[PDB]
Amino acid sequence: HGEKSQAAFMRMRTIHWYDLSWSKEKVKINETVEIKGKFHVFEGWPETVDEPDVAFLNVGMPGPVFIRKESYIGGQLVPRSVRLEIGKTYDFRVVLKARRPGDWHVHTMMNVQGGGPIIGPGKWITVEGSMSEFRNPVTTLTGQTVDLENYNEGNTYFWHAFWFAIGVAWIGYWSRRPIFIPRLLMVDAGRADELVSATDRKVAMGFLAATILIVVMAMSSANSKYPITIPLQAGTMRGMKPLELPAPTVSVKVEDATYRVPGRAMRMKLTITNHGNSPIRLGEFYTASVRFLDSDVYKDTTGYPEDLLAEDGLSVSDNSPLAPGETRTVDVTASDAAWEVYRLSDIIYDPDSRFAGLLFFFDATGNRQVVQIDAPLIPSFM
Amino acid sequence: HGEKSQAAFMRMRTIHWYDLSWSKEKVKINETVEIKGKFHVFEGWPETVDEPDVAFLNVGMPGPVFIRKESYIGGQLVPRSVRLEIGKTYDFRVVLKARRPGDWHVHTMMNVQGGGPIIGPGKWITVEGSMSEFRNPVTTLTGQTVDLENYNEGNTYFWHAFWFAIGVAWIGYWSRRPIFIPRLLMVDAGRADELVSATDRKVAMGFLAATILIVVMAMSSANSKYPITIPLQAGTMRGMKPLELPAPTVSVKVEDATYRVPGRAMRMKLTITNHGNSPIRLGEFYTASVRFLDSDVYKDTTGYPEDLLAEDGLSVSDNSPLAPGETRTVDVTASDAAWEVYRLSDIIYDPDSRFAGLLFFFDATGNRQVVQIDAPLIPSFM
Amino acid sequence: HGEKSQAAFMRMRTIHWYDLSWSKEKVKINETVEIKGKFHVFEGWPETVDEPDVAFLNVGMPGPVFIRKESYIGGQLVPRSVRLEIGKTYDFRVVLKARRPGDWHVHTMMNVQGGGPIIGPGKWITVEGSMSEFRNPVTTLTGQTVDLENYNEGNTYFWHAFWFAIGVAWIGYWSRRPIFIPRLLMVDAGRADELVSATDRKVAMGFLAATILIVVMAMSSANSKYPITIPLQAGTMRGMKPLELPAPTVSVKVEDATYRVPGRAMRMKLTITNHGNSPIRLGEFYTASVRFLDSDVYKDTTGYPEDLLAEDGLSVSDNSPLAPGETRTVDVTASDAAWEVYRLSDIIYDPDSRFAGLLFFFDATGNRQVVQIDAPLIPSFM
Ligand SMILES: CCCCCCC/C=C/CCCCCCCC(=O)OC[C@H](COP(=O)(O)OCCN)OC(=O)CCCCCCCCCCCCCCC
Ligand SMILES: CCCCCCC/C=C/CCCCCCCC(=O)OC[C@H](COP(=O)(O)OCCN)OC(=O)CCCCCCCCCCCCCCC
Ligand SMILES: CCCCCCC/C=C/CCCCCCCC(=O)OC[C@H](COP(=O)(O)OCCN)OC(=O)CCCCCCCCCCCCCCC
Ligand SMILES: CCCCCCC/C=C/CCCCCCCC(=O)OC[C@H](COP(=O)(O)OCCN)OC(=O)CCCCCCCCCCCCCCC
Ligand SMILES: CCCCCCC/C=C/CCCCCCCC(=O)OC[C@H](COP(=O)(O)OCCN)OC(=O)CCCCCCCCCCCCCCC
Ligand SMILES: CCCCCCC/C=C/CCCCCCCC(=O)OC[C@H](COP(=O)(O)OCCN)OC(=O)CCCCCCCCCCCCCCC
Ligand SMILES: CCCCCCC/C=C\CCCCCCCC(=O)OC[C@H](COP(=O)(O)OCCN)OC(=O)CCCCCCCCCCCCCCC
Ligand SMILES: CCCCCCC/C=C\CCCCCCCC(=O)OC[C@H](COP(=O)(O)OCCN)OC(=O)CCCCCCCCCCCCCCC
Ligand SMILES: CCCCCCC/C=C\CCCCCCCC(=O)OC[C@H](COP(=O)(O)OCCN)OC(=O)CCCCCCCCCCCCCCC
Ligand SMILES: [Cu+2]
Ligand SMILES: [Cu+2]
Ligand SMILES: [Cu+2]
Ligand SMILES: [Cu+2]
Ligand SMILES: [Cu+2]
Ligand SMILES: [Cu+2]
Repeated sequence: HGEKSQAAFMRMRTIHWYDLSWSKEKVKINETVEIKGKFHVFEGWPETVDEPDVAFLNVGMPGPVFIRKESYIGGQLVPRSVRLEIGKTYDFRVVLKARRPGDWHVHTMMNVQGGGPIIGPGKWITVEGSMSEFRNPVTTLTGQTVDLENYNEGNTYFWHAFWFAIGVAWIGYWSRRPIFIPRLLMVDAGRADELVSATDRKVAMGFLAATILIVVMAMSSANSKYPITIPLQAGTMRGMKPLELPAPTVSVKVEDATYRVPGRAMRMKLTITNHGNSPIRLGEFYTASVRFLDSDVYKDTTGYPEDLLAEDGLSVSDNSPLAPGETRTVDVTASDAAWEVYRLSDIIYDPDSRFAGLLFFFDATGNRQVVQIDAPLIPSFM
Repeated sequence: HGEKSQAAFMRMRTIHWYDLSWSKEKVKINETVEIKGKFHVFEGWPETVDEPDVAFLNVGMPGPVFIRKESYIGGQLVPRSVRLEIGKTYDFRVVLKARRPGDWHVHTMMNVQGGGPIIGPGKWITVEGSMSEFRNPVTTLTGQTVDLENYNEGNTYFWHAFWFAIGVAWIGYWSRRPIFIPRLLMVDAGRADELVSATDRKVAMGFLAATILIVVMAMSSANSKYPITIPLQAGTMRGMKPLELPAPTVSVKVEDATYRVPGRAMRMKLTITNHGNSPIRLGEFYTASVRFLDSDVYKDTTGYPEDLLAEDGLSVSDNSPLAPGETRTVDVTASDAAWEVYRLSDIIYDPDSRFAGLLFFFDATGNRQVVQIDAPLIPSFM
Repeated sequence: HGEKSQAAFMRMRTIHWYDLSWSKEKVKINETVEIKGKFHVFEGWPETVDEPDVAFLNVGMPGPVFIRKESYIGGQLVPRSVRLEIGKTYDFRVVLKARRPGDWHVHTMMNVQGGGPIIGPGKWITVEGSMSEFRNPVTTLTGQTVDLENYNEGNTYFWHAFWFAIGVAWIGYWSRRPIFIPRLLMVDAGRADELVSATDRKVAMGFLAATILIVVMAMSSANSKYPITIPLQAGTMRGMKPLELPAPTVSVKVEDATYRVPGRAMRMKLTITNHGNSPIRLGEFYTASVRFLDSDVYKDTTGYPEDLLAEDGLSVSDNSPLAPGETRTVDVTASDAAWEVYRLSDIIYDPDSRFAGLLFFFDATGNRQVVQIDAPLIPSFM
C-alpha cells in the first residue's frame, strides 16, 4: 500500500524488480517465508531522487506482523544501509518469520536517502495461529539465550516506575499544604520567606543527595551485572556485488510511445534487431510492477500478484520468430485495468512524461533475454 | 561576447569545441541556420567549477535575435538540462530560426550549474529582412495551430487591465473625499468612527464578494475553455550517448611550456611518439577557441571565425613526417595577436598557471588524430 | 604520534601503505631523506569519511624539524591538494631536508577533506648538527636567489614597528593630560566641548592625512620595487596516474575472523585458491601499519619500524606450497603486542566491528602477490 499515490513516472524510472518467488503463500506462526528476486537500477535516474549511495532494503507491511529474520543483497547480509550503483542488477533475498495472524499484503522495497520509498510488487500472505505462540530466541556472545519479545521489559518497568514514584513523592510532599492562592497572596504581601522552612531545606538536600547516590549506585550495579557491552552498530556497507548478466543479443529502439488519456492502455512502435540467440519473440512488457504478457509466447508460473499480472495484455502486431538479424518494426499494445487501477494513467499530471520498462524475449529453447527501454510518453486526446 | 573577461586558465581547462560548421553565413527572416560540432570535457576539471552533472546547451547572442528551433546532444533532443561525464566527447547540433535583422555574433555555450558560462567560438551571422515577417507556428495536441509571437497576449492584457481597473475603482471610491490631513485630525481627535459609514461597509462587502465570485467564475470558465492542460515539463536528462573515438596512435609529452609576459606567443617542448598510422605531422594547436595552424600541413575550409584562426601561428622546429615509432622532441611556438586580443596573456593574474589544449596530427592520406595535452605554464620575464 | 587514539576500524578500513623505503636513518643538517612507497585506497571506504576527492599528501612530525623539499604522487609533483579514486593504488615519494637536530618520529600521511588524518607507519630518524647551519635557497624567476629562513623578515619588522609607533604616538599625544576621572566629570557636567581644542582638531587632521599619504606612497614604492608579482597558486590537481598492478592469481575468502577481548591476537579461517603463479605460501598479513610475518616464508629487509614489525606473528595452520588450483582452508593467527600497544584491541569500542588488511603470497621464485581481504571481526569473551 502507498504506490498508487506515487507519481507514475517516478515509479517507472527508479528500480525494476524482475523474477520473484515466494516460498509459501500460507504460513503458520513462527514459520519462515522467503522472498527472492532481482532488482535493476534505471540508468536515467530522476534528478529529484538522490543517487542510491545510501539505500536500505526494507519490507513493506502494516507493521511487525512479520519479523525480518534476515536480508541479503548479492548473497551478503545487509542489516545496515548499503550503496548501490546506477545501471546495475542485484539479487535480493529476504527471510521473514510470521508473528501475527491475518491476511497481509507484503512488498519488497528500497528506501533511498534523499529520495523516499521505492515499493515493489505486493503479495497477499495468510498467517494462521495465535500471536501468543510467537517466540524470538537470540543467543548472545556471553552464552545467554533470551527471548526478544519480553527481554528487559521488567527492568524498564521497574526503573521507570521507581523514578516516577520518586517524582510523585517530591510533588506530594509540597502538595499537602495550600498550593496556589494563599501562597500567591503571601508572596505578593512580602511573606515569601515564611513559605519555606529549615525542614523543607533539609528534605530538598536529602532528595538531591539520594537522587545522585541512587543514580551512581544503579550505574555501578548495571556495569557489574553486564560487564561486556558494545555500542550500537551502524554504518553504510559498500562493495555490494552486482550481477554479471549476458548483454542482450537483442536491440530495441522506441520510435513512438503514446497513451489515450481517457484510456486504459499504452501503445508503442518498436524496431527490434536480433543479434543471434536464434529466432526470438516478445513475451512480456514490465512497466511499474505491472507485467503485460503475450500468452502465446510466455506464461507466468510464479504466483505473480494477479492484480499486477495481465496474462494477455501484450498485443504485438507481428510476434513471429524474429530470425537472427531481422529488423522488424512492430506496434505493441499494453492493455489492462491495472493501468488505471495502479494509476499509471496519472502520468498526465506528471511534470515529466517519459516512461521506462523491461521487455523479455524468448527463443524456441526458452532462453530469455532482457532488454531495457526508455522513451517519452505522449498522451492522445483526439 | 563575455569570454575575454573570463580567466584564461578556466577557458583553457573546461570544454574544448573542435570541428564546427555553420550551414549559412547570411540568412533571411524565418530561415534556419544549423551549427554542428564536437565538444570534449577536459579530464582535469577545475575544482571551483562543479562537475557537469547538470549542464544546459545554450546559444550566446544579445537576445532573441534568433529562436532556438532545436538542440541535439548526441542525436537526442535536449530541451532540458543534461548530465555530462568528465573526459568524454559529444556531438552537438543546434538549429536556430532568424527573427531580427542585423549582424549577430552567435556562440555555442555550455551553462554548467555551480560553474557558470562556458562560451565557445563566436561567428558573425547577418540576418536580412523585417522583424514583422517572423512567424512561430506551433501545433498543439488538441488540434490547434497557434503563433507563439502573439498567442494569449490579448487575454493577458484584458485580465491585467480588468484587475487594475478594479483596484483603481476601489481606491477612487475613497479618493473622492478629503484624504490625509482632515482624516488624520479626526482620528487624533477621537472621531475615527465617523470616518466610515454603513454605506462604506456595504461597499466593502460587495467588493469582497464580487472579487471572490469573479475569481471563481473566471477559473471555471478557463477550465471549461481549456479542459486539457499539463504541468510545466522539467527535469535533468541522463544517459547522453558520447562519441566512441579512435584512441590516438600518437603520444605527446609536454616537457616545458613557457610564455613571455610582455608577449604575444607561447612556446612548448614536446616529445611525440608515433604508434603507427603512417608518418604523421602536427597541423594545429587549439587552446581557448584560438586555433594555431601550420599552413604546410593543414588549411581550414570551414569558415572558422578569422579573429580566432591563426593560419600560420604554429611554428614546429622539425615538422617532418614522424615515421611510425620515431620519438622526436620538438619546440613548438604558437604565435598570434588573438593571444593578447582574447586576453590569454592574462594567465599572469590567474591563481592557477596551468594550460590545456588539443593537437591535431595528419598523415599523408589526410587522416586526423586528436591528442590532448595539459601542463603548467611558466611566464618568462627576462 | 596520534594514530593509537584513532578508532581501530577507521585505521583498518581507510588507506593501506605497503612496501616503503627510507634512504637514510641518520642525516646531517641540510641533508635530504627520501621516503618512497605505495598506498592503496580501500574499496569499502567508511561512510563518515568523505571520499578522497580532495586529499593532501602530508608529513607527520612535531613541526618543521624537516622541510618538505618535494612530494610526488605517481611521479607528479603535488604541492596542492589532489583527487584520489577509491580502490586504486598509487606510488608516492617524499624528499625532506633536515632542519633541526634530534630524534624525530616521521610518518607519511594522507589528509582527507571531510575525513581527517590518515597516518602511516612512523620511523625514527636522527638529525645531527646545528640548526644555525640550515639554509633554504630559492631562485626566483626575476633572477634573484634568496634564503627563505630570513627573507623579508626585516621589512616586516620595520613596517610593523613603524605602524605600532604611529599608534603609540597617537595614544600618547592624548595621554599627556588627565585621562579618566576629570574628563568623565567634565563630560557629566556638560563641559565636553572644552576637552577638545582647535589644535587637537588640526593634529587629528594631520594624522589622518599623513596616514593616507604614507599608505599610498608605501604601496607605490612596493609596486616599483617588485613590478612582477603573481597571486597565491591554489587548486585541486586531478588526473593522478594510478598503478596498473597484476590482478592476484590468488583468491582468498574469509570464512570467520575473531579476537579474544582480553586478548593480544586475532584469528581467521581463510579459503585460498591458487589460480597459477606456481605453488604459493602466505608470508605476511598487514592490518593497521602492523605487519605480521611468517619467518619461514618471508623476512623484512627494509628497516620497517620494529614496534610495528612482528617477524613471527603469522601462524598458518598449514603453510605448505599451495599447488596452483589447491583450495585449502587454513586457520591463520596474527599475534603481537602491537595489537594491544597500537590499541587495535579497542575495536571493542568501535560502532563498526569490521576489519580490512593485506595478505602477501610468495612463490618459490620469490614473486609476490597482494590479496585484499575484508570481513567483520567478532570478539570472543568465553
Ligand atoms: C492521577 C492524577 C493525575 C495526574 C497526576 C500528575 C502529577 C501528580 C500530581 C499530584 C500528586 C500529589 C497528590 C496530592 C497531594 C496529596 C495530599 O495532600 O493528600 C491529602 C489531601 C490534602 O488534605 P486536605 O487539604 O485536608 O484535603 C483536600 C483534599 N481532600 O486530602 C485528600 O483527601 C486527598 C486529595 C489528594 C489526592 C490526589 C492524588 C492524585 C495524584 C497521584 C496520581 C499518580 C499517578 C500519576 C500519573 C497520572
Ligand atoms: C566541581 C566543582 C563543584 C561545583 C561548584 C559548586 C559547588 C557548591 C558548593 C556550595 C557553595 C555554597 C555554600 C554552601 C556551604 C556549605 C554547604 O553545603 O551548605 C549547605 C548549602 C546551603 O547553604 P548554607 O547552609 O547557607 O551554607 C553555609 C554553610 N552550611 O546547601 C547546599 O550546598 C545544597 C544542599 C546540601 C548539600 C548536601 C549534599 C547534597 C548535594 C551534593 C551531592 C552529595 C552526594 C554525592 C553522591 C556521591
Ligand atoms: C496616473 C496617475 C499616477 C498613478 C496612479 C496610481 C494609483 C491611483 C491613484 C488615484 C486614483 C483615484 C483618482 C482620484 C480620485 C478621483 C476624484 O475624486 O476625482 C474628482 C476630484 C476630486 O474632487 P474635488 O475635491 O472637488 O477636486 C479636487 C481635485 N480637482 O476632482 C478633480 O477635478 C479630479 C482630480 C483627480 C484626478 C486624478 C486621477 C489620476 C489617477 C488615475 C490613474 C490611473 C492609471 C494608473 C497607473 C498610472
Ligand atoms: C472555513 C471557515 C470559515 C472561516 C471562519 C471565519 C468566518 C467568519 C464569519 C463571520 C463572523 C463575524 C460575525 C459576522 C456575523 C454575520 C455577518 O456576516 O455579518 C456581517 C459582517 C459584519 O459583522 P456584523 O454585521 O456586526 O455581524 C452581526 C450580524 N450581521 O461582515 C462580514 O462578515 C464581512 C462582510 C459581509 C460578508 C458578505 C459575504 C462576502 C464575503 C464572503 C464571500 C461570499 C461569496 C462567496 C463566493 C462564492
Ligand atoms: C609597556 C606598556 C604596556 C602596554 C602599552 C600599550 C599601549 C600604550 C599605552 C600608553 C602609551 C602612552 C604613554 C603614556 C603617556 C606619556 C606621558 O604623558 O608621559 C609623561 C607622564 C605624564 O606626566 P605627569 O602627569 O606629570 O606624570 C604622571 C606619571 N608620572 O609622566 C611620566 O613620568 C611618565 C609616565 C608614563 C609612562 C608610560 C609609558 C608606557 C607606554 C609605552 C609602551 C610601548 C610598548 C607597547 C607594547 C607593550
Ligand atoms: C568619494 C566621495 C568622498 C566621500 C564623501 C565625504 C567627503 C567629506 C567631505 C567633508 C564634508 C564636511 C564639511 C567640511 C568642509 C571642508 C573641510 O574639509 O573642513 C574641515 C573638516 C571639519 O569641518 P569644518 O572645519 O567645520 O568645515 C567647514 C569648512 N572647513 O574636517 C575634515 O574634513 C576632516 C579633517 C580635515 C581634512 C584634511 C584632509 C585629510 C583627510 C583626507 C585625506 C587627504 C589626503 C589624501 C591623500 C592623497
Ligand atoms: C518510591 C519510593 C518513595 C521514597 C519515599 C522517601 C521519603 C521521602 C521524604 C520523607 C520526608 C520526611 C521529612 C521529615 C522532616 C520533618 C522535620 O523537619 O522534622 C524536624 C526535624 C528535627 O530533626 P532534629 O533531629 O532536631 O535535627 C536533625 C538531627 N537530629 O528537622 C529536620 O531537619 C529533619 C530532617 C529529616 C528529613 C527527612 C527526609 C529524607 C527523605 C529521603 C527519602 C529517600 C528516598 C527513598 C530511598 C529508597
Ligand atoms: C473595471 C470595472 C469597474 C467596476 C465598477 C463597479 C462599481 C463599484 C462601486 C459602486 C459604488 C456604489 C455605492 C453605493 C452606496 C451608496 C449608499 O450607501 O446609498 C445608501 C444605500 C441605501 O440603500 P437601501 O435600499 O436603503 O438599503 C439597502 C437595500 N435597499 O445604502 C446601501 O447600503 C447601498 C449599498 C450599495 C452598494 C453598491 C456597491 C456595489 C459595487 C460592486 C461593483 C461590482 C464590480 C463590477 C462588476 C463587473
Ligand atoms: C613613528 C614616528 C613618530 C612620528 C611622530 C609625529 C609627530 C606627531 C605629532 C606632533 C604633534 C604636534 C602638535 C602641535 C600643535 C600645537 C598647537 O596647536 O599649536 C598652536 C598652533 C598655532 O599655529 P599657527 O601658526 O598660529 O596656525 C597654523 C598656521 N600658522 O595651532 C595649530 O593648529 C598647529 C598645528 C600643528 C599640528 C602638528 C601635528 C602634525 C603631526 C604629524 C606627524 C607626522 C607623522 C610622522 C611622519 C613620518
Ligand atoms: Cu500493499
Ligand atoms: Cu531497470
Ligand atoms: Cu560574441
Ligand atoms: Cu578536451
Ligand atoms: Cu609518530
Ligand atoms: Cu587497501
